[PDB]
Amino acid sequence: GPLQEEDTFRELRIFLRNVTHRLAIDKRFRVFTKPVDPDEVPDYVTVIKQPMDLSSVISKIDLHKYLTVKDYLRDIDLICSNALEYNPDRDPGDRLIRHRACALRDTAYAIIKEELDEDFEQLCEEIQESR
Repeated sequence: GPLQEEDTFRELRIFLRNVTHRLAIDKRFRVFTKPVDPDEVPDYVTVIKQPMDLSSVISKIDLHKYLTVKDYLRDIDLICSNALEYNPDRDPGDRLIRHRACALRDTAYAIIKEELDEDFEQLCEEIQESR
């Protein structure tokens, strides 16, 4: 019973680790693989209320914080929305970060759309809703 449910969440974790690995090895996304350095960017922690990066995503998968795909994608979305907030200007440095941050998001959504069975996603939801 709960043994079947544990199997479902373990499969979700394996799937999410694989998606996240494919994001993290993409050279476009290197700046999103680690948390910000407070020395390099002192005001980041004050401007961005919910910092998120791919190392933190891996930590949360292993802590069992993602019981659904939607919960995982909320944090992926945070990676892109944080970059849009922190680097909003027209200069090429800001535009490049925004372009990469939301290509990361788009790539994650596209992998899930192509490879995640919708019925598996739905089962994760209905298990979590019964908790």
